[PDB]
Order: sequence, then structure tokens, then C-alpha cells
Amino acid sequence: MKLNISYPVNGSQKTFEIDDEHRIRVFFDARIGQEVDGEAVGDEFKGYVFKISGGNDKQGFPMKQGVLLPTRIALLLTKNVSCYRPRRDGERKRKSVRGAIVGPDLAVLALVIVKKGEQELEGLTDTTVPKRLGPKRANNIRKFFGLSKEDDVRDFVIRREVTKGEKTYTKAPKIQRLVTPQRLQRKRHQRALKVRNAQAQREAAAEYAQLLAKRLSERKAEKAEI
Amino acid sequence: ELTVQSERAFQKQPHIFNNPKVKTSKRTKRWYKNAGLGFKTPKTAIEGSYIDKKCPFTGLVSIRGKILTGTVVSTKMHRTIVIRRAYLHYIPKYNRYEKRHKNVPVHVSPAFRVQVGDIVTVGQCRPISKTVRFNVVKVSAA
Amino acid sequence: ARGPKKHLKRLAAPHHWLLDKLSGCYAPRPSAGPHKLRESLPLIVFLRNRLKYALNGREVKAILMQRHVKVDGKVRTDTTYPAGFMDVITLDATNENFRLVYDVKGRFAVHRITDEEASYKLGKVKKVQLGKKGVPYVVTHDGRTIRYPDPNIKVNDTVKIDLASGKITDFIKFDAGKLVYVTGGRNLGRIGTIVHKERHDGGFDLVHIKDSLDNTFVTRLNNVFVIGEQGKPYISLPKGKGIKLSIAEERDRRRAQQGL
RNA sequence: UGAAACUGCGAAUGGCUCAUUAAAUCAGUUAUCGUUUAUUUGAUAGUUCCUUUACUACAUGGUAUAACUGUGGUAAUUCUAGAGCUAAUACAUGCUUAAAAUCUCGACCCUUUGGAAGAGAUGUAUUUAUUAGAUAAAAAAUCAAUGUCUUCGGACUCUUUGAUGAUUCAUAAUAACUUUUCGAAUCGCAUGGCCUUGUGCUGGCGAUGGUUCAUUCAAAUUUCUGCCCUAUCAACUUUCGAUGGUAGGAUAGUGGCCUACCAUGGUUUCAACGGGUAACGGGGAAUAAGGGUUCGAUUCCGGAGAGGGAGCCUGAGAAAC
Repeated sequence: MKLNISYPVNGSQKTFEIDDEHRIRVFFDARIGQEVDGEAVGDEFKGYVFKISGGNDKQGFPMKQGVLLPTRIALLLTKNVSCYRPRRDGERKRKSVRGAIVGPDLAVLALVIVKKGEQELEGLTDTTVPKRLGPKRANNIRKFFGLSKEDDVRDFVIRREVTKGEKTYTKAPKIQRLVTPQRLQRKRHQRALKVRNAQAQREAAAEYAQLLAKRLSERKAEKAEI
Repeated sequence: ELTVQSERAFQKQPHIFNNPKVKTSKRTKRWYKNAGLGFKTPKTAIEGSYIDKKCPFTGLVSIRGKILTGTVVSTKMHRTIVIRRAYLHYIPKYNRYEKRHKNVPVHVSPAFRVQVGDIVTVGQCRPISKTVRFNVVKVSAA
Repeated sequence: ARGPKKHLKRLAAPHHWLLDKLSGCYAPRPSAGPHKLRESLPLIVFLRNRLKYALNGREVKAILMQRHVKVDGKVRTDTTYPAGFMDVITLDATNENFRLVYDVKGRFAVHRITDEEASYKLGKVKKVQLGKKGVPYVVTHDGRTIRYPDPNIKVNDTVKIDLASGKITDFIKFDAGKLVYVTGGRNLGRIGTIVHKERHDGGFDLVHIKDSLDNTFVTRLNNVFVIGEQGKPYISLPKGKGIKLSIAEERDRRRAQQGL
């Protein structure tokens, strides 16, 4: 072999296998992607520019842009490194990976594609699939449907129909960031809480200073006299 | 000894300054202190050239908690000694005591010149060695 | 055993908390108090095993939640708030006002006060430092942190604050003839004199006192808390003034008082 | 309505069992000013971009794939491979913001007891210096930078100050630090204020996150004081860590934990080290005048194993059986 194709631009994708072996010879070492062509790979692919991606080997373990080997290995992984998932803030496990350098031992790999070729494929090149979700910060949306910085979005905000069958309802986002006559109010409540505090300490500081000094001043008729 | 550098490494009581540019009279400093706890801070301390950090008075070791003695037993260590404390203990059964003793490892400064036999008060430092804890503070000769 | 303990085996709770001995495997304990752990309390005790105002402990979460009891004029909705000697605990339902302070016997006590008097408290002074930007400050057994204060104030007295504010109204001194409540030690739960500190100096300072019946005595400097000049004792004091009785006397007053 | 699966959190409890273990487990108290802490409970982040007049989507951006499909291999096992697909609170990013304060530059003016437009940083978690962080009581000078008012001789008058038995703590303050932690691209139910009538300006309740800080259920290590039989066991340990120093690595931390160099110490007839134990400890059970003698593998509290031995993946939480 299956292959695991992913034409981005539209977003699609598909699964065409090759099961011939002499039209297969290729990919067989160019590590992860080092562009594999698509004339000796399959002639539904022709001038197609098939980046190698990565994907699964057999018995069937992950492949890793890192391993430097067509071998089968079993290093220590980390919350960070992928091949892996950490089941604990601060924890590490041993597993296996047949490395990024291809060879026959594969059920699957990925073809993601750069410059599509002359020849037409069906259910990637054909079919699309949405733009699935949608952005957020308006300032991403001026990046998206502009908004005329000033006129403000609210307006062309992205949303969705959605069906009770008989009473469709309009589920919608929540921005975050949005400068209000709330938000500002808090820059706000802060500054005058900065100043507020300050005219307090300055004042004590001195009121102590002169109170300490209605004494040290009297320290002096506090000798000769009482 | 007595000659002060001797310990390749040079010596000084840390944070002390003297001022080869500026009129110098007295040339040297010192830093000293006064233990405390009813003591007397002798004069071979504010006089004595020597260095030793582990000095009570000429250096950076505090004295807190025991105050105790006794009878010196051996001195053979380059600035450190040993004490006995022959004590008594009351077995509840034969209703009578025994002469028991523990020995004690302690630092010591050149300010005191102790032979064996002498009665001797001591303090109790942070820790100062592997064993080692107390610092002599007052000798009690013949 | 590795970090610090987070539980408290009942038995191990202090014996004046007076806690049962059965049913509750576990007592509490208090978390990170402005108080000291042992000579203190939680409201989870003071609000079922003492007063009544709870039945369960679930019930005692439910009175607090409601933000309906203020310690030192401030809410708390801990459940094991580490309250102590000197405190305010105000009842919002109820103007009902308890100053924590020991029995005579030995206790804690249940002492009502004078919605006026919740007002202030008797800040102990526990140390003194020019601290941080070069500013002096006293830090109060209440585990509480007080700034720009006068220099006349020294090491070992109180200072009336205002709860509403952390002011430092009036301070008292430590001198051969002032009243003294004894905080902790056989004599906790008594007043009240300073006959004579007995300096020394590692450390151990010692004190002499007497009382209203002329009995006397000698305890640690540590465990002393001035309150006023003989008279005006800056409170109130619970019954029996806080007095001590050769049980030869106590038995009597329960024989005097046989009435039902 | 809901099979399956994508994430989520569970499985580290619980049950059994006692072989090992003799100052070790363990009981009674101690400490955390020696550390980590899923949740649960309570407080909690307007200065995110970017040299900021024609800005980055925030009316919400993009990858990939499980299931499912179909084409399979093997005697065989909870075996998987190569293909066309599709979502997330998966996977990865990246806007949103107020007023203020404050700091370090200084275009110009003016030689004064030196002012100045606007230029950026300050949001938080990181790292590291350094400073404050006062206060056991009352009083004379010169400054070295000049903080407040000029009665144009100077002053400085009420000047802030938390806890601790105890700190370098608690938090703040500067100069930079970081393969930059976070600051909501969610979600079910109600769905209505008013217009400047775009299905817009604005609006309930509730969830699931989530940065910290306390908390809390904890763990870890930890003082003291306590063990049965043996001298036909009287001297032990420092091969190579035995006992301390100093510094680093190590840890969630402390500490010969381990290593660099150093010093020669620490235990011992008041029974150490060795040998035995058909020893897991205790609460307690039998016996029962008093004092006692034996037994507590076993219904609760600790610890230890998972057939021996080791090492480690996940997760806060395992040396897991």
C-alpha cells in the first residue's frame, strides 16, 4: 506495496497500492524526503513529482527521520523525540524503528505531493475538502478575508448550518485577544493599583522619617536640661 | 611555623585591605573578635601573626550550645587536640556508678600553648572535620 | 519517609483539642498556618466539637462556601484554617465575636466578646530588621509582616492593630511589674506580674510572676505574652480571670454549686 | 439514537500470600528553614504581535490518519502489510487589548538649585547576578550622585515596611538570559437586549480545558527509643569508600549517593562484627492471685513478592509482573 498519499494544497486524500515489484526497485533508499520519479513507479503517475514522506514497515513499526539505518532497531525515547507517547510528565520508554532509509519490509509509505504531473488521478487531484475548520484572531482573519485594519471582525468571522431536522442553529467561535468598553478596563484598573500603591509608600516613608527625627531631634535639651 | 606563609597557597583573613598607595603607618591589619559567653579573647590573638580560619577569635567560626570540659589526653596534631571527660553512671538495679570515659577531637589556636595534663573549657562549632566539633576557648596550668 | 506528612493519625492530635479518642480513626490537620501547629486549632473543630453551631464534617464545608465567617476580618473557605492564640472569629449569621484564648484548667476556650472589641488584637514582638531597599519591621506571632514601625518598640513585648488595617496603634514594654498571660508548659491558661526576667545566654531566659491569689512562679522567657499594666489587663479574659486551684478548692465549688 | 474506533482518563488501587529480612522491617513520636505532588477545593494572568501610516485569517488557518473500504500473505497467536479516503478538546501553529505608569537612550535649548518632543522595553513562567527585605532606646559634622519644598538665608517636616524560635524566607527592584511556559481556532443548554434594522453593536446560563499559587489525598526520606538465640563467634571495617573535609556531577531533593583530590578516622565486654531463626512486624491470643511464661503465617495498620535475576516504556503515580 500500500501507499498513503496526501495531496495538500486541496487537502486530500487517497490510498492506491502497488502489489508488481519491478515498478516498486525505486523509492528501495532515497532516506527521508528525497524526491521519488513518477514514470518508473506507476504509470497513472507520469511527470508527477512524488516528496518522500515516511509512514508503516513488517511486524509493522514506525519509521523515523533520524535513525540513519535501513536496519530494524530499539533505542530510549523522550517526551519530545516522535515514535512516541509519554504517559507521564517525566517518563521514558524503550521501543523499536525501521529507519527512514527505505528497502524491501513495507506495507505502506507516503507520497507527499510537490509538482503534480500531467496524468490525472481520481479521488486527490478532482476532489477537494474544506478550508476543514477555520482561523481565529481577526489581528488571522485584514490575514484571511481582508477589514477596508479598522472596519473590524464579528462580520466575516467564519461560522456554521446547523440542523435540528426543524430549527437550524448557528454555532460560532469566541475569538480571545479582542480589545472592550471590558478588556481595556483591566491595562486600566492596573495603572490606577501602580499609581495607587506608589501614593502610599512614599508618604509613609517620610511620615516615619520626621516622626523618627520628633525624637532624634529632641535627642540633642534631651541631654543638658531633662 | 611562627613561618605564617608555609600552605604554598598564601594566607589571609578574608575582605582585608592594605593601602600601599595611601600615608602607610601600622602597615598590617587585624581581623579579630570576642567569642562572648562570659569570656576572656586573649592578648596573643590581637597580637599573634598566625592565620588559621579555624580560629574561634581570628576567623570565621561562630560557638553556641555545649560549654564543657576536661583533662588532656594526647597532643600530636598540627593545630588540633584530644580530651577526656571521666564521668559517672547510675545503674538503677545495683542502687552505684562506674568510671566511664569518651574521648574528644577538637581544634587549636596557636593563641594557647597546651601541653598534656592541663584542665580545659571548650565550645561547640558547626562541623570542622570528619569527627571534630568543639575549638578550645580557655586553658589551667601549674 | 520522603516529602512532608499530609495526614494526621488520631492520638497524635494535641491533648487540648480534647478530641474524642474513638469513631474518627482520622483527626485533622492544619495546613501552612500563620500559626504554631500545636498551640493551635481549626474551625472544623471550633465550629462541631466545642460550640455546636456544626452537627457533621461535611456540614462545616457548608457553613463556610456560604463566605460567612471571617478570621481577622477576612473570609476563609479553608476547612482547616490554622487558627490561634489571640484571634478574631466573627459570626456574620448571628454579631455573635469570639476571642480565642485559653481555659484556666488547661484547655481552648469558649469565650464570647462586645462586637466593639473584635476590632483589634494583641500583635507578639518576634524580631526586628533594617530589610528590603533599606526599611525596618516586626514579625508578630500572628506569622504576620509590619512596616515603618516606632524604634521605641524593641524585642520582646505586644502591638493593638486594627484588623481592618494593619496599623500598629499602641505597644507595651518588657518591665519589672507588668501583667502577663502564659501561653505554653504547665502554666498554660494563667496570668499576671513580672516579679523579676532572669537574664543569662546561649539561650534560656527565665521568668518570675504571681497572680490574684498570690501563688507563684518560674517558666520559660519564650512562653510569655504581655497584655497590660496591673489593672486594664489591653482585655476580655475568660472566667476563673485566668487563676489555678489546688483541686482541694475546685472540688468545693462544684459541691457551693450543687443546684436543677 | 447508537456498533466500531479516534482521543480522554482508568488499570500503580484492589485482593492474595509471607520466602526473604535482626537496627533492617516495625511501634511510639520528631522534622521538612531538605524536596515532587493526577485529581478535589479555593484564588488567579487586558501592555501576547512587532521598529507599531496603508500587516500578520481571528466571521476561527493547515497537515495527516484510525475506523471503514477494498486487494492480501500464515501451519499458527488479541499477525498485520501496500492503496483511496474523513473529523477532532488528536496532531501541529497564531492574532486579540485598556488606561496608566514607570524605566534606559536622547533630536533641539542653556550654561541652570539642568529641560525636553517621542523612541523602545516593562504582560507572565525560565536562568543568574545583585539588592532591599528595616525597628534592643534617645542626640553633633563633611560630603560622593541631589530625591522632596524653595519665605531664593536652607533645608528635609507626617516619610514605606509582612511572618518566623530561626533564614538569604515571603514578594517586589535593576542589567540581561531561554532549541520561550502561558496566555482559549473548542463544547451542550438558553436562545434575548436595542438599535446607528447589516440576519450586525450586545446579551443569559452551564461544561471542558488551562498558567501559576495554595490547598489536599499523599509519597519520599527522617530524629530519637525499642528487637529473639549464640562467645565451641573477641575485635571489626577502610580489594573497590570504611570516617570526615572542600568542589562538582547525580536526584524531585539532602548525603561518600558517586567521583575528583585531600585528612585517618568510625564500631567494640554497657556484646560490635560474625553463626543460627522451623522470624514478616505490631495491634493483640492462649494462660488467667499477684510477678508471669509461650504464641501471634492468618479478618485491621505497615512492609515484601510475584518462578528466578536484572534493566526501562508509560505516566502525577510502577523497578509494575
